[PDB]
Amino acid sequence: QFDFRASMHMLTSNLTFTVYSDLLAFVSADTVEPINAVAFDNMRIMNEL
Amino acid sequence: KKIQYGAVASGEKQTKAANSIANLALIKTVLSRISNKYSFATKIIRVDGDDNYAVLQFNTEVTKQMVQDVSN
Repeated sequence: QFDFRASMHMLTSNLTFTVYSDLLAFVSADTVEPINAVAFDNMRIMNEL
Repeated sequence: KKIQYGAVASGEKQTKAANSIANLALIKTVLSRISNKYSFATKIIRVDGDDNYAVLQFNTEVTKQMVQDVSN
């Protein structure tokens, strides 16, 4: 049997958020000049001439 | 008829390399104005007389609006 009062509820939610799927598009990124590129040992790679 | 034409064309020993030079200077001169609105590193320009293409690399990823605005 349909009880109007007892069937009523209050549903909560957040107000006005925005969902961003991609997450790295906001990142801009650049490389040092690859001649002066360095490894884990803090010592240059491609240096012998 | 004889028409005033104080400019360049072929029929000369000079035309190919000189046109390549002038287009190189032109594109180098133009390309120092896109820098007022974009950050890029010019990797390559190529000129063979009356044609030209320049590749350029950015600090970020490319969009449709940046290509359009660069073209304009």
